Amino acid sequence: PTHDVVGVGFGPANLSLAVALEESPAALTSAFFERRASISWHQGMLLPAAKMQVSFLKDLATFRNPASRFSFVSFLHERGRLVRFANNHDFFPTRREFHDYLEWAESKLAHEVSYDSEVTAIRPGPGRPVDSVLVDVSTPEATRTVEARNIVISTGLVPRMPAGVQSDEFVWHSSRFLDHFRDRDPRSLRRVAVAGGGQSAAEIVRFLHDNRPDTVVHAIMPSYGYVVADNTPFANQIFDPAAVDDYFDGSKQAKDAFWRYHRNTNYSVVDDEVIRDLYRRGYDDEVAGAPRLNFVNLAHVVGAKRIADDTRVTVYSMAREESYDLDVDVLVCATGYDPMDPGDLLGELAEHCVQDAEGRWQVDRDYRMVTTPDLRCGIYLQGGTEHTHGLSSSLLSNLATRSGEIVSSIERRKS
Amino acid sequence: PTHDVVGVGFGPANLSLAVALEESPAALTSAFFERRASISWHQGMLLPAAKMQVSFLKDLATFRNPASRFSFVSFLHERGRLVRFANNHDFFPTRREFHDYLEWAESKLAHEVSYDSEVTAIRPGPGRPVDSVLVDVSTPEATRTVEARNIVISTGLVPRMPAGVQSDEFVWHSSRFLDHFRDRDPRSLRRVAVAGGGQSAAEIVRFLHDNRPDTVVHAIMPSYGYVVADNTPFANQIFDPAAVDDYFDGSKQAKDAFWRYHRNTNYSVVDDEVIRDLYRRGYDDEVAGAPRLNFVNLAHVVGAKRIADDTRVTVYSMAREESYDLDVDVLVCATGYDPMDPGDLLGELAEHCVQDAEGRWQVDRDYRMVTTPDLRCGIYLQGGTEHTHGLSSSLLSNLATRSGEIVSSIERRKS
Amino acid sequence: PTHDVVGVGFGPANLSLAVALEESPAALTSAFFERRASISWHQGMLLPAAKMQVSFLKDLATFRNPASRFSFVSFLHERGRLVRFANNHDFFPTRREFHDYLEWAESKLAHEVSYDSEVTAIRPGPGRPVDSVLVDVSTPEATRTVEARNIVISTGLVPRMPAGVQSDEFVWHSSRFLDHFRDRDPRSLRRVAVAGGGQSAAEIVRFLHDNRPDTVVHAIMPSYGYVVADNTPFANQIFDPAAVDDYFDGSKQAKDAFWRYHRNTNYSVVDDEVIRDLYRRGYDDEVAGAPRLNFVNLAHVVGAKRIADDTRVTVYSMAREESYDLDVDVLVCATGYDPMDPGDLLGELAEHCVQDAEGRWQVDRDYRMVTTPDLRCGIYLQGGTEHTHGLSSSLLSNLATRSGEIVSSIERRKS
Amino acid sequence: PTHDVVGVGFGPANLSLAVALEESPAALTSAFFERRASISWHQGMLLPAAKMQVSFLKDLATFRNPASRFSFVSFLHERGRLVRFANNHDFFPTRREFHDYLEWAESKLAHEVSYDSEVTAIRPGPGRPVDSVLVDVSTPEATRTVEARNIVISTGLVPRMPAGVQSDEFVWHSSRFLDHFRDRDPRSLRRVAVAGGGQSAAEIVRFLHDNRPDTVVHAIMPSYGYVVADNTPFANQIFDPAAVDDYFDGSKQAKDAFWRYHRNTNYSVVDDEVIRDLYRRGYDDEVAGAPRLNFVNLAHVVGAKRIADDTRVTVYSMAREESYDLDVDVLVCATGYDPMDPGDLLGELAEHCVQDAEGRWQVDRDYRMVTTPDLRCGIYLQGGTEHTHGLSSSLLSNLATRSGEIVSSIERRKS
Ligand SMILES: Cc1cc2nc3c(=O)[nH]c(=O)nc-3n(C[C@H](O)[C@H](O)[C@H](O)COP(=O)(O)OP(=O)(O)OC[C@H]3O[C@@H](n4cnc5c(N)ncnc54)[C@H](O)[C@@H]3O)c2cc1C
Ligand SMILES: Cc1cc2nc3c(=O)[nH]c(=O)nc-3n(C[C@H](O)[C@H](O)[C@H](O)COP(=O)(O)OP(=O)(O)OC[C@H]3O[C@@H](n4cnc5c(N)ncnc54)[C@H](O)[C@@H]3O)c2cc1C
Ligand SMILES: Cc1cc2nc3c(=O)[nH]c(=O)nc-3n(C[C@H](O)[C@H](O)[C@H](O)COP(=O)(O)OP(=O)(O)OC[C@H]3O[C@@H](n4cnc5c(N)ncnc54)[C@H](O)[C@@H]3O)c2cc1C
Ligand SMILES: Cc1cc2nc3c(=O)[nH]c(=O)nc-3n(C[C@H](O)[C@H](O)[C@H](O)COP(=O)(O)OP(=O)(O)OC[C@H]3O[C@@H](n4cnc5c(N)ncnc54)[C@H](O)[C@@H]3O)c2cc1C
Ligand SMILES: NC(=O)c1ccc[n+]([C@@H]2O[C@H](COP(=O)([O-])OP(=O)(O)OC[C@H]3O[C@@H](n4cnc5c(N)ncnc54)[C@H](OP(=O)(O)O)[C@@H]3O)[C@@H](O)[C@H]2O)c1
Ligand SMILES: NC(=O)c1ccc[n+]([C@@H]2O[C@H](COP(=O)([O-])OP(=O)(O)OC[C@H]3O[C@@H](n4cnc5c(N)ncnc54)[C@H](OP(=O)(O)O)[C@@H]3O)[C@@H](O)[C@H]2O)c1
Ligand SMILES: NC(=O)c1ccc[n+]([C@@H]2O[C@H](COP(=O)([O-])OP(=O)(O)OC[C@H]3O[C@@H](n4cnc5c(N)ncnc54)[C@H](OP(=O)(O)O)[C@@H]3O)[C@@H](O)[C@H]2O)c1
Ligand SMILES: NCCC[C@H](N)C(=O)O
Ligand SMILES: NCCC[C@H](N)C(=O)O
Ligand SMILES: NCCC[C@H](N)C(=O)O
Ligand SMILES: [K+]
Ligand SMILES: [K+]
Ligand SMILES: [K+]
Ligand SMILES: [K+]
Ligand SMILES: [K+]
Repeated sequence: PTHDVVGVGFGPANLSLAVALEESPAALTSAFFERRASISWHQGMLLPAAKMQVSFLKDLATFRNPASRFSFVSFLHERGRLVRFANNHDFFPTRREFHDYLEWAESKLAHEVSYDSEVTAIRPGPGRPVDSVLVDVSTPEATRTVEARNIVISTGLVPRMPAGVQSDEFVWHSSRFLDHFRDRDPRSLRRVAVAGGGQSAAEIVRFLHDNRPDTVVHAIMPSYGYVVADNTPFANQIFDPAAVDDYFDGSKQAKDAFWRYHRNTNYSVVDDEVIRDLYRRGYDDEVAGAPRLNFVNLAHVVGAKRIADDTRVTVYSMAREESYDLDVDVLVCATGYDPMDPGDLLGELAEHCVQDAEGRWQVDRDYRMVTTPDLRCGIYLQGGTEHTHGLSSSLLSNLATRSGEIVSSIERRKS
Repeated sequence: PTHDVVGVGFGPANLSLAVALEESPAALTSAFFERRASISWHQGMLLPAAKMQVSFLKDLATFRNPASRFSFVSFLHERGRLVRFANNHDFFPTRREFHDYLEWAESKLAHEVSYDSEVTAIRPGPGRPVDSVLVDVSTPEATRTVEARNIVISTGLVPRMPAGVQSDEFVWHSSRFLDHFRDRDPRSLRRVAVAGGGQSAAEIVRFLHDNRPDTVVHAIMPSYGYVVADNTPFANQIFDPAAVDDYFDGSKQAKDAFWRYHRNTNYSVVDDEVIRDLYRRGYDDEVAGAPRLNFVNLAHVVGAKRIADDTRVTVYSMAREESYDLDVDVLVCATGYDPMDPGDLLGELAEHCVQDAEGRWQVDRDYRMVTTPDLRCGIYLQGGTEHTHGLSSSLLSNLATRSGEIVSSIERRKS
Repeated sequence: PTHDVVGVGFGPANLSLAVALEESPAALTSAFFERRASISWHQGMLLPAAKMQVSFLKDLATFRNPASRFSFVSFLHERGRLVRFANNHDFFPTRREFHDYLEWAESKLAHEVSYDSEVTAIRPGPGRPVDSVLVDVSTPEATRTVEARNIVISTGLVPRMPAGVQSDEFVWHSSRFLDHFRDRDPRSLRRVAVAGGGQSAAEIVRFLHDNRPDTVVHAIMPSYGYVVADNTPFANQIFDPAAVDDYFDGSKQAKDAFWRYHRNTNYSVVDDEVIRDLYRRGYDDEVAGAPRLNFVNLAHVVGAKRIADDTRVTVYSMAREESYDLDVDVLVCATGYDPMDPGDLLGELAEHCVQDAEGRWQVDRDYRMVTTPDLRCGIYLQGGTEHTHGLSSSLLSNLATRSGEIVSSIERRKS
Repeated sequence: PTHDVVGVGFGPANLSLAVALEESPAALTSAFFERRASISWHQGMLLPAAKMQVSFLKDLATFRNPASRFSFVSFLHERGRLVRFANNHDFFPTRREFHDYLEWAESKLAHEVSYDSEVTAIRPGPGRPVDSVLVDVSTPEATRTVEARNIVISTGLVPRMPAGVQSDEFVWHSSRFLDHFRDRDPRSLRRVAVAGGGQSAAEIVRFLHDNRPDTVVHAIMPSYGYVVADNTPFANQIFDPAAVDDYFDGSKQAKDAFWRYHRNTNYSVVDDEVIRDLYRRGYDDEVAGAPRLNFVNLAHVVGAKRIADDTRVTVYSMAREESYDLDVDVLVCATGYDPMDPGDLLGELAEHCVQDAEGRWQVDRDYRMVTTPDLRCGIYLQGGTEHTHGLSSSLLSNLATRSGEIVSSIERRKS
């Protein structure tokens, strides 16, 4: 039984693909594989106050189909919270509510997702040229292999730690903050260091300050202070569907300009409200004569070691150009993520995937990896296209349009 | 040919009724009659800057049907402005754009509206009890009569002038501001008085200030300054669909409380941004040494007379408790509207319509006038239900839910 | 030793009087008497998040003297927080910081305030006509009497409870919220009812929600939802120094208009941010499936009784027009305050004080009570002048100007 | 008659110096020379809507002296606009009001400034080592020379045009926008090109759009859209007085970090409100079917030439990577400014001034140029210190503190 398309990973990207497949008139067969037990959308960072960084109109389908049964508005309506939400006049739902949206959409979905199923490899199907791929799926019980004419790889970002620092029972990446935090005695985290100047670092510091009144926090970051995230309307147009074409069709020189001028829309920046909330907290503590938030600016974390009952963090100060040690209970590294890379999974298919001058995968406008003739099945990327398609590639900004374009591409090449 | 339902008037209310009819599985026959040549939604007040006072989610259908082809989101999508609109992150469209939305929806509607068709009267059909009404329609060419089992009256508000003051060549109600203003030669309106402290008055004064740099404006209002319109989320719940039930089922005492505490959500109040903009304008003029906006507070316009080349406005000052004269070119009365009243159109049928203690029409929860057993046909009101259904009755707030309720009521009764 | 002026009470009002006295070139002798041990500015309501409802520019002196050593800006500067405060770009300090400002100003003040000194009575001095008053002061040790030519009464508002409800171990007025709350055991206040729809009620509910995750709160209020406080710039002009003259010189008709149109600036209304924060809290709880905030609208608390371990609150529902019982641990009445009334402390002198038609004290523009020729000494009111001077009379809005006018009046009479 | 200090230029910087001199107890003699007829603070850009980019608390003196007679608050008070301003609740005055503030402060100043006086050169005084400088001043009538022990150079920024584009009758730098614009027949500027993505470009485009309804505007800028200016509170701390020490004492590596992370606080960025206003304007025009604003993004102006009645602008597109011609009536270059450089004026004295590795002037913490022992007189820079003192050097952010430090330095060295 050969599938038209197999989806690796079931995050918002492949979920929107599933929605696009269902809404398409095209009769396409599909299977989706998620390693986790259920949809799990950055749950390590599902902090109490956390807000979406994208408007509710940017959901699973709305920009492609303005009357989708899978829209956020449909969700609110079924949950009897549309009127309430509307009264709030805020475009940004909580991360918690959006997670419920994802689960709700997955349930409404006709197709049944295969959970606890880790794709361990993708191998060429029989033939030359290769017209199908073999997908190795490892469940808790057995292992199996499915065959598909197309694959869509959407396995998400991979946590990035600072150069000389390894995850530990006392050094956590921000992606696994709540995982470790919940398991911990309250009075076993009175001193916490958080490295980074982005949204994650800011949200964790805010949470720590608000969670206990005694916790002392050291926010270590290279900038002189948090930099604001730009989502003013003109700059925000880089997230437009049409901006994908501008980026894709533009010269390397234009592509560079996107990053040079608009990196501050997405990376190493913090939402206005979070910055201001942190600043008020610091101010009020000063008034009260009880400072707890220590902003260690113009600085990098360069090492961490466990010494008795302390986590010894080595901090490099750019101002003085020297290192020193900071003793805390826990070091949280909110130091970001590296992009999705299909290379690992593609194993030997990769040989046939054409690279560019930089060493990156060549991808067509329709998100399909460029291959030699020796390979003829479709390999589509949702994620890992920051160099070809631009800043929206790993975001929720353009799920609706990308998923639709991929389905169309698949229908057209089967067509 | 007897219609299930005839609609009198084609504003947003009956338009949403038409949409509800089309979306309903029920096979109901209908006809709609609008006097004007086309949809005309307060065009006299379609000022350059004017913004909706209602969220875009409160459109023709969305609260009833979250995936309607007639939703504002569908409209934006079709116009290729959805992405642009989203980037703006504002829930409130311009009045200009909403007008286009109405026209767009009317065009998409399968049914064909009858324009240039004034309903002059509604008369009882043959038989006793009366099972149908006869609707007299006057076109430019002929006159005709149509028969219906139900009618829905949605003829809108009626302009209310100050007591001693009549519309004239130099005394305009705000509802006809642009009608008169465009027909004037600029420079013949160097001195304008605007009476009122509500959104209309504020918008007109702002427009006048911005339109020409030399115009002198007298803003005459009873309050000490503009009062802000409350749309904070808890108070804004009075506009909820469910609030209709709370108001309807509540005692007169409760009904009174709605008005006592929340009149400032809708009447005699001004949007925050408009107030702030007016204040900045006045402040900068002061800095420049060229004041043009004169706020005449704690005051009422009590008369107007034409004397040579001057419109003489008589102003009563509450502070000094005395009247005085103000000479201007034009007096604009932004003094509000009276509610829709179905009594004139009803004529003979009114005898079978039951009134309450206060002499107002009794209306059922489903917007159907209460009648004696002599009348079996349905008379539904969209508008004129402020005393039975509450503050949303004449607003865009609840079009989707009311229209659906009426269609359901008609379907239910159809035997 | 006869003083030019004695001040009864040492809150912000008399504090600004002290400042005006020190800054005045006039050589006036004074004494101030405060019952409490130190300045105590609504400490029972000094909640963690609480923010001033007045701009920092409205401090002890700034509107009168733009370069006062007692300005809030001077305070910030001495506390090394001016730059930090400026970076925040918020006109509204915390109540906590403002309290600190008051104490700071009191210290910087040359004059020494007499604390733990309750003024028990004011009696006429010797002679006829009366040229001085005798002020009876009760300290913890002894009692004494001082003599003064003028007296300024600024004893503050008096807590108002609902009719038929008395303060008790389990029924608290909002003014004494923190007093009682700090003194209970956190696990003993799992169910709290808060009566009222104003700033106090809102702030207490917010605090309760944020303080513990399990507390269940019933917010009982007559309106359908919190009403927003108006401080938009035109309406806000009722707090202007000049507005005092408009109100004072205006007819009763005009005075009524101030209250009719602008009560929503000050009474029974809540700050925008607090309303929105409460609404987000309620929304997120619903998403989480753990509702804790119960808004009991269109309702009054009419009785409270202790029954075993429950405080049984009798609630009247306007909608149903019937009472019912609500069992909680504690009832907090955030039901407001009655104005300052000099009558009680005046005793014998009150006969020579002239009343108006409505039975309230007549007061001159300079805040001096109108007396018969029998009294020649000056009795000045800071507070209790809402009927003569308007809504700013009991607020921080106009401390600088009023205090200056009183000092001037005293200097002028002496002369 | 040898002066303690001579000030070259009379902008806000030297004005704050004059204020610091007057407020200082030190008896220092001074003279100030301004080439313009009066204070002239970027008048070519005094557009109708233009707002200050700095809080009113950052004025001539307030951060140094919180009760200065020259504070903005003192100014508002004198102008009888303090209460009005406070009601507005906006920290940012208009540029127009701030200009009045500067004139007001100059008038209040005891010292009298010499206008129409261009400093053409600074020469060494007699003796070795040099203990004084000779300042050559050229008035309209005569020329003269004054002698001083110290000199403060504050001659402001110098306009920077795009490479290969010269100012002309139809090519204007933004700094001279209103100069040219007022001298032009309104019907002669139908087509305008504005080059740049910063505050100036944005302000000019908004002005053009608002000034005439038919003007077509081409906004040519290298970014994909306007980038927002960061003034959120943590990043804004780079403008703090204390931040000057952090920057000054910090290593080159730290200095670089300031620019790398926080250049978006000051250069090539636009105020939030201006961006959103522009976006609304563009949106409404699209709704109306009359687009007038053309955003030419990812592009540079590389040439301009007059050809008949067309100003021919050559535009380089980074995307397509090709230059094309754009025909307009006028080209406005809002392409920024180069820093103040004392080199030109110093002439012979530069021989005793020390340069750093990069060839820039070495400056001490107290704004005094580093010299050899051959020169003993003080040369102070207000401006041109972006490399030693940081981003605030050419801004209004730190006038009060810098001016005070310079006066102190001078007093200390005369001692
Ligand atoms: C806290 C936070 C941090 C973020 N960091 C960044 C950032 O640094 N840069 C940026 O541009 N955006 C970032 N985002 C955006 C983030 O990428 C999206 O929001 C979203 O999850 C992307 O959707 P996705 O479906 O592509 O990937 P994901 O949601 O991450 O989903 C991938 C799914 O695939 C599964 N999976 C992986 N491998 C396999 C396998 N072999 N077999 C089966 N299943 C597999 C995973 O378990 C996961 O469920 C962040 C958002 C959050 C909230
Ligand atoms: C400037 C302005 C002022 C407003 N004033 C108020 C106010 O004071 N209070 C309030 O609560 N809301 C007010 N509104 C809201 C307003 O009611 C709605 O926005 C909207 O018009 C209501 O929809 P409707 O369809 O019920 O009435 P409508 O939009 O008014 O239209 C009714 C239609 O029926 C037609 N008609 C009338 N008589 C006949 C007839 N005999 N035969 C055939 N056709 C007929 C009319 O031509 C009209 O097109 C105002 C809105 C604006 C923009
Ligand atoms: C929580 C809260 C609630 C408020 N409620 C209202 C309201 O309902 N309406 C309104 O308009 N404004 C209200 N305000 C404003 C309030 O009145 C002021 O902010 C402020 O306290 C006014 O100044 P006073 O100096 O007039 O103050 P009062 O501060 O309250 O201070 C008077 C002082 O006199 C002392 N005193 C009293 N009697 C004697 C005596 N016999 N002998 C010696 N000392 C005595 C008292 O101990 C007190 O310290 C409220 C503010 C807050 C923070
Ligand atoms: C529209 C605009 C653009 C701006 N551009 C920038 C920018 O690009 N980067 C940035 O960081 N900040 C910029 N600013 C800030 C601007 O520098 C300050 O607000 C302010 O003018 C600086 O104060 P100043 O007195 O140091 O210089 P100026 O205000 O410019 O004053 C210098 C004075 O010296 C006079 N002068 C010059 N030479 C002589 C001479 N030989 N003899 C006598 N007098 C002389 C000048 O005519 C002038 O009056 C800008 C502000 C505005 C409003
Ligand atoms: N509520 C939400 O939806 C939510 C929550 C979190 C994140 N996100 C999104 O996810 C994306 C990533 O955000 P992120 O905050 O997780 O990561 P991020 O934006 O990449 O930021 C990483 C930060 O760590 C810094 N850093 C790197 N190495 C360091 C070291 N050795 N010591 C100290 N600091 C170091 C980086 O500095 P440099 O700039 O010098 O590299 C940067 O400030 C963003 O687009 C964000 O908006 C969304
Ligand atoms: N952080 C601060 O600076 C701060 C904090 C608190 C207060 N304040 C100020 O102090 C002033 C007073 O505010 P306030 O909140 O304390 O009082 P209000 O006087 O403003 O509050 C009274 C409220 O309780 C209601 N109420 C009265 N009797 C009731 C009953 N039997 N049952 C249920 N509800 C009842 C009132 O309803 P009705 O309107 O129908 O009578 C009203 O909603 C305001 O100016 C306020 O801004 C400032
Ligand atoms: N209301 C006010 O007080 C006010 C008004 C205006 C300005 N200011 C202040 O003055 C400072 C400077 O503002 P500014 O806008 O005058 O200058 P600016 O910030 O230096 O901006 C100059 C802009 O022109 C661009 N550019 C340079 N060459 C170009 C070319 N050949 N073609 C097209 N674009 C070109 C620059 O691009 P690149 O990014 O690639 O360099 C940059 O976007 C700011 O700090 C600002 O806030 C204040
Ligand atoms: N970090 C996510 C930013 C999302 C982007 N501003 C958007 O609106 O699409
Ligand atoms: N005057 C219009 C009021 C609209 C109302 N706040 C609503 O959101 O429905
Ligand atoms: N471009 C001027 C920036 C001013 C800066 N935000 C400050 O507060 O000093
Ligand atoms: K139908
Ligand atoms: K004195
Ligand atoms: K003292
Ligand atoms: K003292
Ligand atoms: K001096």
